[PDB]
Formats: sequence, structure tokens, C-alpha cells
Amino acid sequence: SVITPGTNTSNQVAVLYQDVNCTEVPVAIHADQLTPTWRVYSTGSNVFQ
Amino acid sequence: EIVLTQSPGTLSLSPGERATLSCRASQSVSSSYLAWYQQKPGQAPRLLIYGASSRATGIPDRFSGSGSGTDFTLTISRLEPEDFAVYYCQQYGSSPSTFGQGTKLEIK
Amino acid sequence: EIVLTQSPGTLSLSPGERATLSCRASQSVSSSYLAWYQQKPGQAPRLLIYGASSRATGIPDRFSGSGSGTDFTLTISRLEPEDFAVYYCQQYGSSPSTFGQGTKLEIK
Amino acid sequence: QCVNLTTRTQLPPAYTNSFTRGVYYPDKVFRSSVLHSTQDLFLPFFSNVTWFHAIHVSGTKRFDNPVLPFNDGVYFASTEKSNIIRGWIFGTTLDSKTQSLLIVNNATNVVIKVCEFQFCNDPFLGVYYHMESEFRVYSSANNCTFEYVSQPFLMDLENFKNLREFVFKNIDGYFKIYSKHTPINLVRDLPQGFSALEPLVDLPIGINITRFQTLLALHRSYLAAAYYVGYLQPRTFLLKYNENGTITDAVDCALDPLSETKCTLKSFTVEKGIYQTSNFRVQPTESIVRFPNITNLCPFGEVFNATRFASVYAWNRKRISNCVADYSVLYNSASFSTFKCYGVSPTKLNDLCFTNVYA
Amino acid sequence: ASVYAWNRKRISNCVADYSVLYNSASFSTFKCYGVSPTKLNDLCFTNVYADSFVIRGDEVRQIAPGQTGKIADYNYKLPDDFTGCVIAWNSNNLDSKVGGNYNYLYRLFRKSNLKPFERDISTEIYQAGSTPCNGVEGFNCYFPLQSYGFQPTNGVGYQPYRVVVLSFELLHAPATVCGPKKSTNLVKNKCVNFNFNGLTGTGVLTESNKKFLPFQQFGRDIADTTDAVRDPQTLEILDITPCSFGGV
Amino acid sequence: EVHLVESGGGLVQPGGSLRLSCAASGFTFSDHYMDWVRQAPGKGLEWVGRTRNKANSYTTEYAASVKGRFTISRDDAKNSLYLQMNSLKTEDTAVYYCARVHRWAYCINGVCFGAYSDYWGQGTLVTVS
Ligand SMILES: *[C@@H]1O[C@H](CO)[C@@H](O[C@@H]2O[C@H](CO)[C@@H](O[C@@H]3O[C@H](CO)[C@@H](O)[C@H](O)[C@@H]3O)[C@H](O)[C@H]2NC(C)=O)[C@H](O)[C@H]1NC(C)=O
Ligand SMILES: *[C@@H]1O[C@H](CO)[C@@H](O[C@@H]2O[C@H](CO)[C@@H](O)[C@H](O)[C@H]2NC(C)=O)[C@H](O)[C@H]1NC(C)=O
Ligand SMILES: *[C@@H]1O[C@H](CO)[C@@H](O[C@@H]2O[C@H](CO)[C@@H](O)[C@H](O)[C@H]2NC(C)=O)[C@H](O)[C@H]1NC(C)=O
Ligand SMILES: *[C@@H]1O[C@H](CO)[C@@H](O)[C@H](O)[C@H]1NC(C)=O
Ligand SMILES: *[C@@H]1O[C@H](CO)[C@@H](O)[C@H](O)[C@H]1NC(C)=O
Ligand SMILES: *[C@@H]1O[C@H](CO)[C@@H](O)[C@H](O)[C@H]1NC(C)=O
Ligand SMILES: *[C@@H]1O[C@H](CO)[C@@H](O)[C@H](O)[C@H]1NC(C)=O
Ligand SMILES: *[C@@H]1O[C@H](CO)[C@@H](O)[C@H](O)[C@H]1NC(C)=O
Ligand SMILES: *[C@@H]1O[C@H](CO)[C@@H](O)[C@H](O)[C@H]1NC(C)=O
Ligand SMILES: *[C@@H]1O[C@H](CO)[C@@H](O)[C@H](O)[C@H]1NC(C)=O
Repeated sequence: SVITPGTNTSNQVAVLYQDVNCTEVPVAIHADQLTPTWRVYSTGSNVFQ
Repeated sequence: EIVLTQSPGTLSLSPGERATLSCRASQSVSSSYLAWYQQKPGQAPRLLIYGASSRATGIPDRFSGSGSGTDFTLTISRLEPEDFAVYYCQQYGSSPSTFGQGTKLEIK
Repeated sequence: EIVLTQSPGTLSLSPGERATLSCRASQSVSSSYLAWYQQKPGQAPRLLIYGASSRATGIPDRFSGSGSGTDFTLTISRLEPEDFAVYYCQQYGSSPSTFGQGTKLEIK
Repeated sequence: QCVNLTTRTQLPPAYTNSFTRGVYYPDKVFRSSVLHSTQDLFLPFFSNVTWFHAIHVSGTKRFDNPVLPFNDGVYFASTEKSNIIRGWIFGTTLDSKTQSLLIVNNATNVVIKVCEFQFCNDPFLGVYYHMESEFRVYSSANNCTFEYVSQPFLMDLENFKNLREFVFKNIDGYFKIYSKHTPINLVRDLPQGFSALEPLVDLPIGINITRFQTLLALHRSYLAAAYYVGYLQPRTFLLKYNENGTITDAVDCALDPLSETKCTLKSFTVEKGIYQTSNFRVQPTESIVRFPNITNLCPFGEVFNATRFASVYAWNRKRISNCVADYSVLYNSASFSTFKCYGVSPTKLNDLCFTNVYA
Repeated sequence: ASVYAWNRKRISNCVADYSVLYNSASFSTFKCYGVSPTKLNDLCFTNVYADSFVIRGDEVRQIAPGQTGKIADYNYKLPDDFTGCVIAWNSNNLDSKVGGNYNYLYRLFRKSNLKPFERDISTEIYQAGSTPCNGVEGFNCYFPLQSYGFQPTNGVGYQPYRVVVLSFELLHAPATVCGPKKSTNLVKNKCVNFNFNGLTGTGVLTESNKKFLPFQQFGRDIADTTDAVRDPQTLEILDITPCSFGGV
Repeated sequence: EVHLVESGGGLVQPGGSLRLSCAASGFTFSDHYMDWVRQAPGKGLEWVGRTRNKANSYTTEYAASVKGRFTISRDDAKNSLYLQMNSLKTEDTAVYYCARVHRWAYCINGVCFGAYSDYWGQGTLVTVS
């Protein structure tokens, strides 16, 4: 699920993966097969569980 | 009236080789309704081909005719000395029926 | 090269009865492309069967050939005194064409 | 007549970024002020495209034009000023064994030939100024089955370069070419912007295309530009048609979650809040098949060539098991006058496995 | 041409009248996909290609979408979303000469199946066995092409069958070729049964200010109804509105 | 019907040269492919050579034992078929039949489909000693 402000405001978004664990996000979403743009939202410094 | 022109008038060939016979119509006869006949000197004509491609009963595969429209061709294979006759073509698809002038065939 | 072996080499039968002829190939010829010929001594061979099962023009149903793969059979029935000749098999599916040694058929 | 060139041992080419290029018209139907979602073979947005110099000095300038694969479509982009790129060749082995497709653009028209060319290792279309062109791409042409001439695809440039983009697709035996002519100014790489590729021609070549090359015309003592190549992939695009009927804006649904939200909402502007997005980010690339360890073939020939079947009032039922149901060998045995399948398709009969089989 | 190398011919800028074709021959198989034979007159066709080859009597069924066979796999494949008509008739008279005719070939062996509308004219030896023959015929390797061998004495299953396959697209491009229906006058700003390039419907048409690209003839604003059409005779663009409207 | 009449036979010393011709009438001599088949006296038939029409531009194929020593040619204007006799050995004595291949045979690449002989000529007995 993508939480976002309006497109008129900004284009930077954040994502919530429902009912998974933060260590299992890359395993659940298969970050190796995704685009490198999607790998930014796979993991990073801003991790909240 | 449908005018049938036969050419050439006289054929004089040996036994064994090939001779061609042509019947040319002035206008296109209906559905290729052309007949072929042979009249030996002292006996009545007998049917050979009806519909310009089909063989009559008792007629072998030797007697071979073909054509469509206005150009038609009758081809004899393996002439035998008994094949001496005058050949005639007749149209019957469009009334009245009309015969050609005939082609003279002699065996050497 | 395709080697054709005809057997048996000598046939001498009376008129009327049944005789068989065989041509055996060293390797499987392509699509049954085999021929059948007869050569009366004074004149060149003539076509009989093409494709090892189909009759040529002028050839009646008496002249019967069969077979597939490497084993083939030519069968003559109701022999007539004019049937004396030597019989050959020719392969033509695979280049080059090759003839057999021939079988001599004599009429008693 | 062909002469070799001493290769530079394939110096590794660098990669550049394609800032949202390669969008073409999917249909020939006029659409105005509508957002249409199409799933065709598109170049991925912000993808890596490898780039080759038309002429590179590395040592005595020795250029390169490697034979490149044709993997479900090729996006060909060129930034040139002296008409150094003239055309392309397409084929599988590029020899006389298989048919190949040839495109040559000289000063008057297009030469499109589908023949059994014997291409040499180093194609060229040499041209000396007088300009007179000498053909050196094919040694011999046999079994020619196609010919097509029209207005030249590439225009004459005899300062600023002009960006030329070409997308080649080979689907259903039709060769589809899309192009758009846009001038460029002071940009070395691919410029950032949008240019919709209008349809050009649909060639019914009906051949197999796996490899392709680029034909470079050269005037030099063989005895400046660069071209950009990229591969299309199956992607879903949200195309925005303007009031005049031109595609002015596009979205790749697999790029980022903002584009995923835009594709799910079918709108280019999203509002503040949370949105649930359906999957558009992952696509399968490899395929695996797992069948049991079965080696022997079925006795279909033994059944079919039987000298006597049973009568229809007492039909024979035979159980067939523990073999391989290959009916490809049955083509040579006989031709089936009636062959229709119920509950299963004959085309899908190969990639299935059967529990109990009775004949 | 033979079925392994089928001839493709482009038909354009003429009138596709098949009413003359009854007297020429009677077609044993005439079945259309994505178009009805009865509605074949009141339509107009964008791009028409004719694919022609010669096959046998037990092989006409393989010329169909979603069908298997040696011709369907190795010689000629039709797409699943095929829009066209397959025309076939017996031709034992002309093609099949006496003594056999071996001028028509079919590809018996190939490595794999074919994608639709793809031909293969390569005559290289098929390596059936593991050992590579490398240019010679023998065991475990065969010449892929085989001869039909049409003979007038064969059965119907082996008689020659001339097949012409028409491939055409419906209402996506300008139409060069279509049928025998005579054009009539144009009645603007009235509710009238209209037929513009094979597009039939009921409604009232007005003049439009839209601009059409040269490869576009039919327009949709909302992709469920055609908003505007370009008239085939006069190049003006007329937008079609529903006949009864206003919501009383 | 079909008549293949030959000429040019005779007795020749080994290593010499000689010319053969076959005249044809009653059929389209240009269309058909053609063969040479030889029969040694008391031995079986043996194929010699095959020639093509304008569609293959007079393509000639030979047997293994006669390659390089013989030359076949044809000209359809006067309906004359030629074979050129060179480098003769004692195995070349035979009767030479120039026979007619079926018209409807087709040749693709190398393999030939249906190319059977249909009519034969009487032949001449060439003698080498
Ligand atoms: C389609 O392509 C094939 C090749 O894959 C063409 O076959 C080739 O035909 C040419 C012309 O006859 C042959 O060249 C000839 O070579 C012989 C010596 O072998 C020489 O004596 C002749 O003067 C001539 O140069 C070539 O060998 C042959 N290749 C083969 C046998 O595969 C075929 O002609 C093409 N068909 C069309 C429609 O052009
Ligand atoms: C560009 O190439 C085309 C095709 O090779 C040339 O067009 C043909 O040229 C020959 C002369 O070499 C003429 O006999 C033909 O009639 C031309 N065909 C057509 C369809 O025009 C063309 O001349 C070439 N142009 C240049 C400048 O070399
Ligand atoms: C198009 O051409 C390619 C290249 O020849 C074919 O791919 C080959 O197919 C054979 C048979 O399956 C394989 O043994 C090769 O390994 C394949 N090579 C490659 C590069 O994949 C392909 O099959 C052809 N397509 C069609 C429709 O025939
Ligand atoms: C945002 O909306 C305002 C009006 O509500 C408009 O003036 C402005 O241009 C918009 N900005 C963008 C980036 O769409
Ligand atoms: C997620 O993984 C961490 C790893 O130690 C674990 O402590 C935590 O309990 C996990 N969360 C859930 C909801 O299972
Ligand atoms: C050119 O390259 C080919 C392929 O390696 C080779 O066969 C040929 O001999 C070369 N010719 C010259 C002149 O180097
Ligand atoms: C392109 O390649 C670079 C270097 O490997 C990488 O950082 C970048 O993410 C790639 N971009 C893609 C795959 O879109
Ligand atoms: C559409 O066409 C009109 C012509 O009157 C032009 O003024 C306008 O700028 C065009 N818009 C676009 C987006 O091309
Ligand atoms: C039928 O085919 C089988 C192979 O499947 C073979 O073993 C058998 O000999 C064949 N029988 C006949 C009569 O051809
Ligand atoms: C079509 O033909 C008619 C009859 O000759 C003519 O009146 C009309 O102007 C033509 N339409 C064109 C040329 O666009």
C-alpha cells in the first residue's frame, strides 16, 4: 500500500507492506527480480516495523 | 447460329504417331456441350465423346478430347489401320444443333 | 551408392501360371522411388511401373509391382508367349541412379 | 567484395540512461483527451542501454559494429550529423543457410530485400565523394522473395545533430517499424523528454529474426557519431492522448510505486491518502518444466500398423502406460483424415501429462 | 508455389467481388474466422494479403487456427487471433498430370514448430540422429522436403487441393479494397442508417472540427462508440452522434 | 508419338575420340530432362549421365566411373542431343541408349523427385578394341 501526498504537492512516496516482517520484505517482494528503483523501497535507513 | 470450323481439312499419317484435331466455334457454346463422331465410308456415325471430355461406352482411353470456351482439341494416340474415317464435331448446348465440315483422316 | 540385387536370376515358366520377381536394395531408397522395365532382346527397355506400385500409360492391370523399404516384389500373372524379356529394377529417389543385374524370363 | 578489419578485441562499451524514450503508437485509431492503458512490447523507463561509437579511436582509428541480439524487439537510437549510418541487417545466422532481411538507405529511396544473402564478416556501404556508393554488404543474393521501395527513412543532413529513433518488432510474421525525427542541440546522450514514435511501415517479411547488425558507410583507406541500442520488454503503459490526438505523456507501471498507484487509479495525478496497488512490478523471465523419468516411446506405431483391427461391434481396448506419447513420429506413418480432440486442445497436447490412457 | 514456400500476394485498390467466383469453380472448403461469409459484402478491408499453396485432400483441415499437423507445424501456421477466410477446392484436373506431377513439395522434417505466418525455404539436411551427417544423405539424416506425387488415379485424400488464404484486418486503417455494394448520397444532420467504409449503425451525423492523422480513419474519444468518421469520397470529417438523445 | 533416333556409332581404337547425337521429334524436346544409360553386351544396364533444361541452365551430373572423361550437351533449336567420347578404355564398349525422363519431375538443390525414364531409343553398338 502506497501512502502519498498529492501529485500537485510532491512525487516522493512511501510504501507499507501489509502483515510482513521487515527482515522478510525482500524475500516477500522478490527484490532481486525488481527494478533498482523498486529496490530503494525494499530496504534502507528508514525502516519502521 | 453456331458455326463450327474444323482445321486442318485433310490428315494423312502412318500408324503409331500422333495427330491432332480441332473444332473452333464462332461463339462460346453453352457449358462445353460438344460431341465428336467418326464416319467410316460405308457405316453410320457412332458417338465418341460427349461433353467434350467424357468417353462414351465401349470407347477406350485412346480417344482423347479436350478444350473449353471456343477452342477445343481432339487428340488421337496410337492410330491403328482401322481408324480411317471422317471426324465431325457437333454442338448441342444451344439450339439449333450444327455440325462442322469435317476432317479427312487416312491411314498410310 | 545403392546396390540393387535381383533374385532369382533364372526363370523359365510355361504360359498361364504365376511367377514372382524381387529386387533387394542395400539401403532404404527414398519414398519407394523404384522402376520396372522389360527388354525383349531386339528392342530397348520400356517403362512398366513407376513408384513401385503405379502403372504406366498403355500398361494393363496384369503388370503388378509392390513393396516398400528394402524388400520389393514384381508379380506377373497369366504369362503370354510375347512376355519374354529381361527385367530390371532402377532406383531414382537417391542420386546416382543404379540398375540391377537383371532377371531373365523365358516362355516355354 | 569484402575485406576484413583488424578488430580491437571488443573494448567493453559503457552504458547510458534512456530517460523515458521509445513510446510508440499501439493502434491506428484516433483517440483524443483519453487515458488508454496498453500492454505491448515497450522499452523500460530509465533502463540501461549500451552505446557504441560509430567511429572510435582507441590506438589509426578503428571502429566497431558487433552483431547484436534481437530479443523481442530492439530500440535503435542514433545521434549523427553526416549520414554515417545507412541501415541494418536482420537474420539468424546471416549466411546462405537461412533467409535474411536487408535495409539500405541511399540518397534516393529505401532498399528492402528478403533474400538468402551471404553476408561477410564485416559489412559496409563504402561511399567516395564524387557521392557514389559501392555495395559491400552481400556477396551473393539468391531465392529472393520480397522487394519494397519508398521515400527514404533517413533524410539527408548535408551543425546540430538530429536524433533518430527506430523500434523494430517481429510479431505474427509482420515486421513493424516505428520512427520519429526530432532535432537535438548540445546533448551528447539521450535527451530528457517525450517523443511519440509514429508508425512507418508494416513489412510482411515472414522470416525468423534473432541477430542484427548496423551498416556503417565509411570513406577511408580501409584497404564521429554514436548509436544507442536497447531491448524491449513486456510492460504495461498508461498512455495519455491530448486534445489533438498525440501521445504527450506516458507511465511505466513497473518503475516506482507512484507509477504503480497511477496505473491502478488510471489517472496521472493522485490525491493525498493511502492506496492499495495491484501487481505490476514483477514479470517472469525463466521457465522450468518437470516431467517424470520416462525414456521409452509408446507403441503407437505398433498399434497403428496392425494387420487386423477388431470389428466395431466388439472393439478392442488397450491400456497404454509408462511410455512417451510422441505423435510427431506418426506424421510419416499416415495422414489422419479426422483428428479432433474433446476437452483438450491438439496444440496443447505436447505440454500435458496424462494419468490413465486407454486406446 | 509449394506449401513449404507459400506465395504471399498483396491485393489492393480494387473491388473484392467474389460473385464472379461461382462460375469459375466451386470451393470445397470456404470458412471464415472473425468475419461472417454472409456479412462479407457490407464491410471494407484495410490491408489484404493472399497466401497460396497446394495441399492434399486429407490436409485441408490443418489449415485452421488452433490445429495440429505436419503442415501446421512445419509448413504453414495460422495465428490464434486470425481474421480471414480460407478458400480451398479440388484441383485434380489441372495440377495432377499423367505419370504423376512432382513439382509440389512439403517439409516432412524440421527441428521444431513454426510461429504463425512464417515460411522456411532452407534445404539443409535434418540431423535426426545424434551423429552429424554434414551434408550427405544416409541413415539418421534425411532431406527435409518430400514430393507429393499427384496422380489422377489416387483417391480423394491424395487429390490436389488448391488453397488460397486471405488475411485482412477490419476497420483500423484506410480501406483500399471492398465489395460490390453501390455508394449512395450523404444525408447530413438527419437520423439515417449509415454505412461508412463497412461501419454500420443508426444515428445522426454532424460536421466536426477534429483533425485526423493520415493513418487514422476511425476515432474514439471513450473507446465504446466511434465518435467521428472520415467519409471515403469527401475527405471531410463527420462526427456521429446518437439518433435519439436529450433525455426526455 | 515419341522418336529418339541416334547416330554416330562405329568402331574406334582405345584412347580416341568420337561424337554421338540423338535426334528427337513429336514432343517438347526442350522441356524434358534427359539421361544416358549404357548396356554392356551380356551385362546389365548402367547409368551414364543426366542433363537439365533452361530452368537449371543445362546442369550436368555424371557417374563416378565416367567423371572427367565424358561431356554431355544439348541444343534444343535443331533438337539434337550430344555426348562427347574421350579417353576411352576397353570397359566403354556397350550399346548406348539415350532415354527420356518424365516431364513432371522436379529437382530441388540436389535431390530429384520423380525423375524416372519414360521412353528409350534403339541405340548403337559402339566397339572399342
Ligand atoms: C537458391 O539458393 C541456392 C543455394 O542455397 C541456389 O543453388 C545454387 O545454384 C547456383 C546456380 O546454379 C549454383 O552455382 C553453380 O555451381 C556450379 C558448380 O557446383 C557451377 O558449375 C555453376 O556455374 C554455378 O556457379 C550453386 O552451386 C547452387 N548451390 C547448391 C547446389 O546448393 C539456388 O539456385 C537458388 N535458387 C534461386 C531461385 O536462385
Ligand atoms: C539507390 O538504390 C536504388 C536501388 O538499388 C536505385 O534505384 C534503381 O537504380 C537503377 C540504376 O542503378 C535503376 O535502373 C532502377 O530503375 C532504380 N530503381 C528504382 C525503383 O528507382 C537508385 O538509383 C539508387 N540511387 C543512387 C543515388 O545511387
Ligand atoms: C529462429 O532461429 C533460432 C536460431 O536458429 C532458432 O533457435 C534455435 O533452435 C534450435 C532448435 O530448437 C536450437 O537447437 C538452437 O539452440 C536454437 N538457438 C538459439 C539461438 O536459441 C529458433 O528455433 C528459430 N525459431 C523458429 C520459430 O524456428
Ligand atoms: C497545483 O495546483 C494549482 C492550482 O490548484 C496550480 O496553479 C499549479 O500549477 C499546480 N501545480 C502542479 C505542479 O500541478
Ligand atoms: C521479525 O523478525 C525479528 C527478528 O528477530 C523478530 O524479533 C520479530 O519478532 C519478527 N516479527 C514478527 C511479527 O514475527
Ligand atoms: C578474412 O577473414 C576470413 C574469416 O576469418 C578469412 O577466412 C579470410 O582469409 C580473411 N581474409 C583476409 C584477407 O584476411
Ligand atoms: C544500470 O546499471 C548500473 C550499474 O550496474 C546500476 O547502478 C543501475 O541501477 C542500472 N539501471 C537500471 C538497471 O535501470
Ligand atoms: C493543438 O492544436 C492547436 C491548433 O489550434 C494548437 O494551438 C495547440 O498548441 C495544440 N496542442 C498541442 C498539445 O499540440
Ligand atoms: C509396426 O511398428 C512397430 C514399431 O512401432 C514395428 O515393431 C512393427 O514391426 C511394425 N509392424 C508392421 C507390420 O509394419
Ligand atoms: C467519386 O466519383 C463520383 C462520380 O464520378 C464523383 O462525383 C465524386 O466527385 C468522386 N469523389 C472524389 C473524386 O473524391
